[PDB]
Amino acid sequence: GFNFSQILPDPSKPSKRSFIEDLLFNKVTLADAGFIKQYGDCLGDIAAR
Amino acid sequence: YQPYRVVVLSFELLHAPATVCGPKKSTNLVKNKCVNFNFNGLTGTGVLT
Ligand SMILES: *[C@@H]1O[C@H](CO)[C@@H](O[C@@H]2O[C@H](CO)[C@@H](O)[C@H](O)[C@H]2NC(C)=O)[C@H](O)[C@H]1NC(C)=O
Repeated sequence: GFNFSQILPDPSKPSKRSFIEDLLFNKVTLADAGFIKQYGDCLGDIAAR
Repeated sequence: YQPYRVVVLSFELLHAPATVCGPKKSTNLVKNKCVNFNFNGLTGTGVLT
């Protein structure tokens, strides 16, 4: 009778994240990003500020 | 006590567009490759766009 559906992963996503885990991912916003392969970027563009 | 003749020069440096310049011949304008440059005494190295 216990229902662990919201904390176990679901296969429909392309990751093994559950319903609480991607709620937790979309609340930690970043003051600066990490790596988006921004090295092709920042060269020759105008949106490099 | 013999008289001396004095000239005093005075100028700003790298503030605004310039009028008095130096005896140097220009070149063309190459883009999108790492070159040195010289814009009115301002040196540097990089890529123009
Ligand atoms: C465990 O809880 C979840 C969430 O309440 C249940 O998922 C729901 O299932 C019904 C099917 O009758 C759907 O209509 C709802 O849309 C589902 N909710 C969500 C948020 O997806 C799940 O059925 C429960 N497990 C059991 C065995 O009852």
